[PDB]
Amino acid sequence: LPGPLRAGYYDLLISIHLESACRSRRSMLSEYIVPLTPETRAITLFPPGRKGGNARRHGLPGVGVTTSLRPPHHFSPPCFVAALPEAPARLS
Amino acid sequence: CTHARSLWRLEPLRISWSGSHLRWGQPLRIRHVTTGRYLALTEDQGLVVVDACKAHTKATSFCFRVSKEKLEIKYGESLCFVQHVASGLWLTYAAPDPKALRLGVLKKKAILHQEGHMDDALFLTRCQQEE
Amino acid sequence: YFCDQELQHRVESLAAFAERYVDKLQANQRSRYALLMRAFTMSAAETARRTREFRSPPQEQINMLLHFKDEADEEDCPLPEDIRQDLQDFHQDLLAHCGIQKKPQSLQELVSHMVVRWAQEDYVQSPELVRAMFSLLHRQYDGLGELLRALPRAYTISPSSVEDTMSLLECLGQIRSLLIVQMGPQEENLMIQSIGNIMNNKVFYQHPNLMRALGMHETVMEVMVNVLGIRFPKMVTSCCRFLCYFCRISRQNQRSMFDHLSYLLENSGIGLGMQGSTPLDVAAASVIDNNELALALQEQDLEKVVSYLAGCGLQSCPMLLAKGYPDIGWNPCGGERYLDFLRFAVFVNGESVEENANVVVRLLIRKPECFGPALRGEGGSGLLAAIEEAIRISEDPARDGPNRVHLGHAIMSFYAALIDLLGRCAPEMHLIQAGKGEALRIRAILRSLVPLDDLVGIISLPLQIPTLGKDGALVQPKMSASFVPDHKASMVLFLDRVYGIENQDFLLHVLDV
Amino acid sequence: RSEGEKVRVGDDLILVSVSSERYLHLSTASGELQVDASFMQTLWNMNP
Amino acid sequence: TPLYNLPTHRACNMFLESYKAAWILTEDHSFEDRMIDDLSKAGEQEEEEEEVEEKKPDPLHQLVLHFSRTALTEKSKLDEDYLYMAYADIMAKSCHLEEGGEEEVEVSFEEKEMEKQRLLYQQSRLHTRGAAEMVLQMISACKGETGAMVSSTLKLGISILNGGNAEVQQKMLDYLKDKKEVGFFQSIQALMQTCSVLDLNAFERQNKAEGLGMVNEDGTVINRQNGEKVMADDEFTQDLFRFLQLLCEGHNNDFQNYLRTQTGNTTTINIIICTVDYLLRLQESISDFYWYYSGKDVIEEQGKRNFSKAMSVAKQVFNSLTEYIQGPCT
Amino acid sequence: GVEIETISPGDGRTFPKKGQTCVVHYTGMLQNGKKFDSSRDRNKPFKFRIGKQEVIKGFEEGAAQMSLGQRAKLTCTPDVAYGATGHPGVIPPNATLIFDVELLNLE
Amino acid sequence: DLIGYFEPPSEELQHEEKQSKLRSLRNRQSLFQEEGMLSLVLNCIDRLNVYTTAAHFAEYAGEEAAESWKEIVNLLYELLASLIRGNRANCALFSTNLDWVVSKLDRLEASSGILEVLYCVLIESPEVLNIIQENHIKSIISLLD
Repeated sequence: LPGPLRAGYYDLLISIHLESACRSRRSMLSEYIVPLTPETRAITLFPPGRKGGNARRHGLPGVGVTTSLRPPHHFSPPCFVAALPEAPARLS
Repeated sequence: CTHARSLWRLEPLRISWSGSHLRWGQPLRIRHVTTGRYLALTEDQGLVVVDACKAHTKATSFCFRVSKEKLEIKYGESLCFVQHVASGLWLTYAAPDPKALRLGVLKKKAILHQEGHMDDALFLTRCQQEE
Repeated sequence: YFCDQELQHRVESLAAFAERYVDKLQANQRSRYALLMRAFTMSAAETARRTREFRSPPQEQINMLLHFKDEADEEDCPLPEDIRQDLQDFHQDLLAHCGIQKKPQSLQELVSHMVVRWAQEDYVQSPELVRAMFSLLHRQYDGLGELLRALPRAYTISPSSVEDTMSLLECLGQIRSLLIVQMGPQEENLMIQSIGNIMNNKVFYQHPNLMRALGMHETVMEVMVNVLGIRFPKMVTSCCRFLCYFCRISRQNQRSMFDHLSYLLENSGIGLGMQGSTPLDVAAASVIDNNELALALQEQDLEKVVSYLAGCGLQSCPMLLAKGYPDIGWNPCGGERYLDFLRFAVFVNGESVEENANVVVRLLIRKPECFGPALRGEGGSGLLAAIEEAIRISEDPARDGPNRVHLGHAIMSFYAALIDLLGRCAPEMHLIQAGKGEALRIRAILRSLVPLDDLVGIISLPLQIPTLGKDGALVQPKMSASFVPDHKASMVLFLDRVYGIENQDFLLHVLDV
Repeated sequence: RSEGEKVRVGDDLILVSVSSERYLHLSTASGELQVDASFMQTLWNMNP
Repeated sequence: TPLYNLPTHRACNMFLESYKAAWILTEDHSFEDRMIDDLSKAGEQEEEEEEVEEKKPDPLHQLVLHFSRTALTEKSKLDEDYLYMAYADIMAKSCHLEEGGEEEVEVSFEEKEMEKQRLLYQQSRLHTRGAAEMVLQMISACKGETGAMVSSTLKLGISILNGGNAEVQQKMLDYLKDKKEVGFFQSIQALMQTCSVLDLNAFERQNKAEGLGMVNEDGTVINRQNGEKVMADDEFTQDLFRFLQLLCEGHNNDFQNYLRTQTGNTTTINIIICTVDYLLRLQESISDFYWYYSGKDVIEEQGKRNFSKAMSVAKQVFNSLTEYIQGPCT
Repeated sequence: GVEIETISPGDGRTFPKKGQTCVVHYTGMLQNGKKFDSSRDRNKPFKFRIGKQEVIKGFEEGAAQMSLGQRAKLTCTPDVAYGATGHPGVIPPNATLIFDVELLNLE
Repeated sequence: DLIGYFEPPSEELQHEEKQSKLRSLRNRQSLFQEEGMLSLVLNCIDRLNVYTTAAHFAEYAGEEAAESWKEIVNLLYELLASLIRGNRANCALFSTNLDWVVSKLDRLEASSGILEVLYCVLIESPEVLNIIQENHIKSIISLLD
């Protein structure tokens, strides 16, 4: 595929399938509210070495356990045969 | 104050050597740069801007006086009064208008009065060559 | 993205350790309190310990417990050595994780070396890319500062309140999703529904600190600024109701909302004030019942509201003759709201603030047109004449009618509000006995504004007593049209505040009529 | 003119009573020009 | 009242705030000098190639050029920028190490000379890449509006100008004379006009509010207080005059004449007269404070603090006035 | 109404009734052969139930008329379709819809 | 001469000099607009838009005067586009003139010029976007059709 067409199709897919949810989650990511759960208290700042005798070693980012509350995404399957009917706004 | 409507061109009444510095009481003409009209005094609606055909030395001649007394100019902060040549009239504000006040307008019409006021002194500010 | 994930991991670990530490702290405090209560042989020392360590606000107590960072000041902390050692270990672990102390073993080193190498290799020409790399590099060097700035937005909640909280979050998101879209009917309806759902949630009033941290008041104020900068009055009413309720939730919310007082008062107008809850009501809620906020009031806001009062007192209100009511020449109902705001500002907790009262009376005497046709040097109508004229105006429908709004009652309501405002601006009795020059001057000015004869005469005016009239049908005086005793109450408050009771003869004369 | 600036001769002034907080107004309503302390303002010249 | 009876989440929040206020905030980490040194190194661009005359800008040079481009961008008003604040603070701290020093003991002459050379080199690390023009552009773009970015710019300018550096003064003078703009002095005049003085009404209101002392959702103590409402932004008003006095440091008649009259421009602003006017207003405020406190037998602590603040500001203004005429500028 | 024409024969006896669940792989198109719907692109059969009027009346009648395992073509006139108030940006305000449906996995 | 007078600064210049030239162009455009030059150009365009074709104009002014009719129309549209380009106030002045530029979109003479004028107005003024109606969009689609 030509470069402009490739970029256009990628951007079209992102815009029509992922833009709204990404924007909402990006807005929600600013705050850090956390509940008191057994999983919450199990979080350790430093992951201990499996072999042992090793400390102060950072774990890989984005692989631990997160407990901050983030609302889940909502989507509606596309369908152009259902009967056409305040009314809630349509979903992605 | 930034628009082009307030641009006035000074032309000394001397036939040549107009580029020399102005003198107190020297007769001259004031022209509107954008419209091409010349300031003048007439008997029918006082002082107005007229065309070049009707512009004569009897009505279009004005002089810069140091003060209101009857009997060279620094470019800024000179307080040079304006007096019509061959007349004892001076440029001044038309007395405050209640109707103008009603419309809170700033159009303080200009009138040529034999005594004017004490605020008749004014400064001259040169505009850029671009304007 | 990965840096944000690292910061989130750090804050989550901090919260988990906070819970773990606070459990042990509570247990230790319980044990020490039990020891203090059971063993009180050293009664003086026991009393001193109970006064200092206990019987104190929880924040001060926990600040005292955590004041052992330096060994010099560690003597004042009764915490055990093991607990202090545990906190020191956690602090050391946090410092090590933040990077406080070749192959870039860690992400921070890799990012820093990458940014430096990119900068050295070529002269970057894209401003966005340059800003991105420099911001990222600054985050790498200032991770501890980043955590410090991110801490205020951190919050901890109980597991039993998560569900509703999530719902609240969802609603908030919808409101945010409506910021980037131009205002319209559907967006207005969704905003109203989201605001109502925010109203009905229990978490909204259970955790006011959480709502302040999320900054929902700033969001709704931004939306109101957008809609005001009239079309869509319902949305403005909903925003004003939300702000008033938010102020009524807690005192810190009132302090936070007091900052926007200038804009709220500037945007307060007759047209905006005609329908529903108004920004003037928001300002009144932000200023009501708070003494230090009342003292913090600036004189420019009082000048602005006095100017609005004078303006509405000079000319009639456009919608009154738009409906078809006869022209009168001024706006009593418009000025009623300003008078109410002024008396709310002046009078707090049953007492009068002398500074605000003096400023208000100075502005009022500086602009006599605020007093309307009556109490006017050029006019000289008089209180009794004005009230009788209003009564006879309300008696006949030729001038009273054009009803939703009756001008005859409006005249009496406005004059009563003005009299009440002047009454509560009077100085305190203790200042009067103290002989303060300013208090005597203010009292003399108030006595010069209105006389006693008008007060007694207007109090002597009777009412419209509801008579039986027709059998089985009560002929009642329809309210908001006739003379109600509210005017009498406010202005006898004036009489007590300013003139008081001179002697027994005056008291008997007042009681007689 | 502004506050804190020395007053000069031939300068309009506004006089306010300290005790009563009223200007030295010139009343002309009755057809006879009189002076009274009232809320209306009137300019005065203090000529040496 | 007991802490053990509080809910777990509320106690966790209280402990989090206490730990943030008592431990994290008090911890000090120094990274400005190391970051500036790392950014100042050119790497191996000159080693890989030397035929290019201008070579390539240093990473610090690119950073200051980016900030200068943002400042020079035509906008209605200057907007808040946290990154610029952070980098300006880092640079100012980096060049303030020698000035800040980072039972009296006599200091050897040689030690003073080495300290001065160290300060000169630290300032040369910054002003050789465009910081001197950047601070002028940022000040001009502020349009005479009080804010945090103008404070950061003034602090950076003071740090650069510390010790009366002649090179930076020459650079700023050359830039100002070449551009021939009026925004800089207009903004300076506006900022000087917005300076605050002693306020007696605010003092009375603050004293009464302290006398009340009723808590607002904070246990027993109101937890609501600032520096003082009688004199706010005193640090900013000292920084402005410190920057102005550093411009004319060293008896350089060029600045002493440029400040009085800005020749070559369409409008001239007399900064000296503005300083005199501000001093007159401050003197009037101090006289009013003295008149109020004359009746009282003993000055209270709040009055002493207000007097100290006002006298410190007056001292800075007096020093600036001395700087304007220290050289025989007729 | 809806016109039905068979394409491939079905089971022939197991006809759906009200209250059952039917999955269909269909391909909708305009009258001018302008395709706008196809369940094969999503690789997921479309599930619906007869009796809750979730889908247009013509689609329900066509699905109920034909048996299990049958491939048939349905023509839906506008009055049983969206009619004048058609889908904005998808369907013109007056057009008949051609569907190529195939019933499978009746429940 | 006027079209060459209002030429935008080159994109290859330095940032500071480009900004200075942009400021000079903006104030020059404002000075020319405030004196009624834009209204004068609009009046000339309205006067010249009465005649549909060059032959029709020649029926009233002769062939020699009608030889340059299309060139004059194109120059007028280019001058208007240059006057309103990059100026928010000048574009906002077209709030009441939106129909004036829309109704001439289908005209064969200077179609590119009027299209460029409409593009300049739309990309600068939110007000014209707020007052956009269905018929204008239908006309824009008819342009493609």
